[PDB]
Amino acid sequence: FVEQIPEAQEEHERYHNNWKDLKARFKLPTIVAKAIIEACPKCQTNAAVGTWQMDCTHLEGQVICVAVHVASGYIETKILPRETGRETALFLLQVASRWPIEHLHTDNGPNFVSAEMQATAWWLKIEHTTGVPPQSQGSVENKNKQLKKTIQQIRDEVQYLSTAVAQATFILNFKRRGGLGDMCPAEALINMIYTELQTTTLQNQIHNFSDFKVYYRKGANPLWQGPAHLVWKGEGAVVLRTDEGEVITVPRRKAKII
Amino acid sequence: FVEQIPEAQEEHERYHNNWKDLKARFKLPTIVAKAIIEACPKCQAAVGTWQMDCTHLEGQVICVAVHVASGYIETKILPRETGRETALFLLQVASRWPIEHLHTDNGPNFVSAEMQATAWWLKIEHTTGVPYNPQSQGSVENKNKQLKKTIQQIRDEVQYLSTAVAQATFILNFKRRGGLGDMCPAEALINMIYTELQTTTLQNQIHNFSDFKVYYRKGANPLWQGPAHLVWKGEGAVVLRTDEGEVITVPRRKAKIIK
Amino acid sequence: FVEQIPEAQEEHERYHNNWKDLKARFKLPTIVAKAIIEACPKCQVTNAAVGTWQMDCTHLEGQVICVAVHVASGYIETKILPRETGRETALFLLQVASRWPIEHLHTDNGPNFVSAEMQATAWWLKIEHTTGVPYNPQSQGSVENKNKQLKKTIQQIRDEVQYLSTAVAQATFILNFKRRGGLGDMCPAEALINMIYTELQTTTLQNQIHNFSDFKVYYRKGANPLWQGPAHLVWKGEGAVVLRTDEGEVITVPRRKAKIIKPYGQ
Amino acid sequence: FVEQIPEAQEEHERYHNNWKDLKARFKLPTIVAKAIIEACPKCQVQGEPKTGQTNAAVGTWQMDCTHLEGQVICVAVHVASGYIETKILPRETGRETALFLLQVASRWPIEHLHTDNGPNFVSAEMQATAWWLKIEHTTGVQGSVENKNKQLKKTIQQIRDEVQYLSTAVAQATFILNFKRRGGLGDMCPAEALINMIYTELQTTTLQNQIHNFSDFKVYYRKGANPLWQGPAHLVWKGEGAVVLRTDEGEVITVPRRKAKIIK
Amino acid sequence: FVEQIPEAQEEHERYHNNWKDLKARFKLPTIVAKAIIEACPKCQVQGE
Amino acid sequence: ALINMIYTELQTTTLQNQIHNFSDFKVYYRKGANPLWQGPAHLVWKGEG
RNA sequence: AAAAAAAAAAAAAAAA
RNA sequence: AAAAAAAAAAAAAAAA
RNA sequence: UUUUUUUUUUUUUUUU
RNA sequence: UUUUUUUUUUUUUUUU
Ligand SMILES: [Zn+2]
Ligand SMILES: [Zn+2]
Ligand SMILES: [Zn+2]
Ligand SMILES: [Zn+2]
Ligand SMILES: [Zn+2]
Repeated sequence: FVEQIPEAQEEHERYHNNWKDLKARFKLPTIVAKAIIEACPKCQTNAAVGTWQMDCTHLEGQVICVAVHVASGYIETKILPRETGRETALFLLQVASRWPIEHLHTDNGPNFVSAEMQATAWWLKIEHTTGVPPQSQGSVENKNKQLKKTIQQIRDEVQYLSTAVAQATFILNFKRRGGLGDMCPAEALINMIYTELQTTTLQNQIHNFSDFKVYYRKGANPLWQGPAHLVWKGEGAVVLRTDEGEVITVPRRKAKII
Repeated sequence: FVEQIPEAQEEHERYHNNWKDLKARFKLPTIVAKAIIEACPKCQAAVGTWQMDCTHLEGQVICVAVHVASGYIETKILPRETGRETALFLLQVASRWPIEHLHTDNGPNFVSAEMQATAWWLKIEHTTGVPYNPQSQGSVENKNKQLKKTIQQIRDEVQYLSTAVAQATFILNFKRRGGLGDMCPAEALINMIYTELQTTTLQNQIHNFSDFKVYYRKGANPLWQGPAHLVWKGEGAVVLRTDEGEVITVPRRKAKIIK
Repeated sequence: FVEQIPEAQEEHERYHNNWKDLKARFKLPTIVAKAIIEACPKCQVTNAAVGTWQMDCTHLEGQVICVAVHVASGYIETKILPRETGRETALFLLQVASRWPIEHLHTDNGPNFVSAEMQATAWWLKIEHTTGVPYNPQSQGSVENKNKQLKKTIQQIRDEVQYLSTAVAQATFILNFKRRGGLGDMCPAEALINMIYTELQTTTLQNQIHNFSDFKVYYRKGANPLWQGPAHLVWKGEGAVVLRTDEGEVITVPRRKAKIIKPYGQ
Repeated sequence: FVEQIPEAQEEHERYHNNWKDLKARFKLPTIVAKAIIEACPKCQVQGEPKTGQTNAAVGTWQMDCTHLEGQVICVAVHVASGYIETKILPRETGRETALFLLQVASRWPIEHLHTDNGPNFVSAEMQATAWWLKIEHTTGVQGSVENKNKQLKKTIQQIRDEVQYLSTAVAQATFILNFKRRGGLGDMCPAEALINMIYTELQTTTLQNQIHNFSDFKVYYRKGANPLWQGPAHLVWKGEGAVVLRTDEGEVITVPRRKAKIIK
Repeated sequence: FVEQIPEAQEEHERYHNNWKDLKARFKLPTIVAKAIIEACPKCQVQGE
Repeated sequence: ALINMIYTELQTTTLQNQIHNFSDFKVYYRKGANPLWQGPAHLVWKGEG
């Protein structure tokens, strides 16, 4: 793939592809594709993976707290013995310990603005905002209505309400598909989390070790060329960008790093 | 699928799946899935689902139709936001790819008589308002945002807006790869269409089973049992449903059909 | 099959199909299908590459109709050009290339097919624009037949449709989806989809191989509790996995003794 | 990295992090991170993990019930990665265990279980829940769940002073163990490891299902002692010592080179 | 002869007729007349 | 005829191997889709499959 | 000896 | 290259 | 006894 | 982890 790099660069300069297509059309590895993408002046946390909305509902005289991911359709439900701030804080702590979370959108209820919730948010380093935000609220209410309908559908076949709530949550999470790629809500969340983690790791790796200066020998030319910014340093080869924007790969034996 | 009919039914007893999910997982015909869901007292992403919406840019109206299950998009610059133009765009889209379901918001142009006439002519199940499917509620908005983002990268080296729109659509459809399979939208759409074509060719449809009565011999009981509705007539065996709500596949030698 | 006789007739009221399509859809015999076709007053009775397309222009009722025809299958696309100019033809070519893979365009030597706009558009998509008499007369004959059939269908449909564009779109829909073709008894759209899917088999295999070259697997061999690896993954099964170690050995490991990880690094 | 030392110290003082986590988070060298963790009254630098037991599957979980401060704590541990799910049961009864299993199975894919012969693990509620979720249940004769319980107890003791109630302490300990504690086999926390395993399983299944009816270089093979040739079958891998084949029926078979013929 | 199919069916359900007679009267082809007699619960295709 | 019958019986008995000694061992079985244990029922034949 | 096309014979499944 | 004998490795089923 | 789907055989013609 | 039945591989020896 040594000679494929100029072709990939010209292809991106023409069509503006993404790295997952460059790494599959020219068979070049992942980090080389990321470096090619990030060398483009136009292409170069999304705050959409860790946004959750919490609400409380009444059913049969009991209180059910539902936390819904804004993206996809993942939900988590718990029957609260008492509508108090301590139980809400405990449920938020459990949700945070189960899945990553960064933001939280709750209403102006007395329990959501209590001191315990603020203490939990401060301990967990969570930005919590209460009030009127957009159109995702409609989807949240739609999810709540769907949960209520599923609860009513199979209520008669069980004795306790907690078992019915758990069954409804399982049905809504793992047994209902639809959307892009035909993925249930329990797989879309995992897909977004994995893609975000991969992007963050690659960006950190590329942009951390970037202040180095590497002199390289290209081809049979014995003269030392450069200086060029170090992109990726490996066991056998290193990829770097020259001041002209060209990204190339040079073996360690032909590269000197300062 | 003799051994698949009972087990699939068991699924509907526990999680209460849908008939589409039954076809997707158990590769069963639509008629038997409909019989299964109908038999349950509680109960009373496809290859042909599209979502159409409009947007404004530089004083020009752009209409975008998006396939929810793959991400394929099609764009057209409408001279005016009228019912006739949108109906013509829908007719043009339906003449290239198979359309069996169209969903759109409650805008005035989507409610006009021209759209209804076109949908009736093309035999399309057109719905408006809140999407019945829980998911796919924001795919079109994300696609519109992506198109608006990519059009700016190309607008600089382009004279006319229509050329920029066409280039952006080409780039989005062919030059970008998705996740969980690593397929661009066009390849995924073509694969889904091919699979559906093979399945429908195998099915051959044309059932017209009506309300033919069936008498069946179950187990070792010699006496006739029933009468029961007819669900599927096959050369090797026949699938039937009883008035109680049980779906049973029996060999032809122990089935008598009365019209 | 008499019960299908009425309904099929109703279909011929809307879409003017041929006897082949009715026979293939409603399972009617050939003679009765031909009789149904004849009963309508307004009715009578190549091996190119996958990415081969042709373009043509026609004049009808003071309007310019641009037709792009697939050569191998017969799938067609039509547009109403406002004014016959190189810019409009280039825009139509760009629009067609944004839906289907185009690799070779055959046109005539007209004035609007040689303008700088057409050359720029063909260079942007990296396609070979050939102008002149086609090498195979069969392709030209098929294109002319497609144009004549489009004109006939437009004439048949125009009586029930007010505007010209709607009639052209309906004729295109009928030609692409309703009337069947020759070998295989498939519609032009179905044949095009099948050909494109068949052509796209090697690329998916190469992509799968390249992606599988990324996963790592840690395996346990024998009764030794210490884990081993990392090794390249060859195949993953429901019961056991097949791996290729760095030394070249091929090892089958039960599923309970194998753990597959795709690292975030590299 | 002089400016990162106070931030790392504050973060460790809030939740006690592993030395590997501090090394891989603030990019500090090993020596300074080890000095930071070592200079803590209730922290050690042991860093001696053990093997991943013997049954390591994606859909295999475990269960246990421990007693602490006169309360019953139910713990479920993912064997392959090390994920921990904890709950406080009002009573050590079968119904509570069934409810907890139903709650756990509603979040992550479960296809197996490994419990002991306790009275609550053989109740009719357990059988009904297992039948409803299509979960295979085994009982009888481990080390992983005991180690996780010991670590959870140690973390609870570490964080018990600050909090007032016990449920909050258990939740905080679970949060610390799941996320803010780096581990081996790729240097990732258990939650990230579990997500990675699930995603790679899904991707492998999808990619394998993408190609099922076409390949290159169909080959003929001889199976067992039967000298009759068989095939043709799709070629998956061609090697110097042996070849890996996939037949039309979906079976994968390894065949020595002397028993395979390649055609083009 | 498509318009004569309902009349032939009505005549057949009034009194049952042989397929040869139906073919001779309404000038239907053999296959369609055989189909008409075919769709009768109390008729056969012996023709002996 | 006697030799043929003896040979067939010898093959059948070699396949059987006898030596059952099943005694009154009790069995709990899961029949159909019912998850609850049913029985108890006497053991008749213990086979690998 | 292998491939393709046309005609003829028999058998199995299905409707009458 | 085929048959026979001895030793070694892995997997499936069964009892603990 | 008639008609559709599948399978197994015979004859003729065109190439290798 | 130990023991029986079956299957798949490696090494050595004796013949063809
Ligand atoms: Zn770019
Ligand atoms: Zn139901
Ligand atoms: Zn007609
Ligand atoms: Zn500490
Ligand atoms: Zn009659």
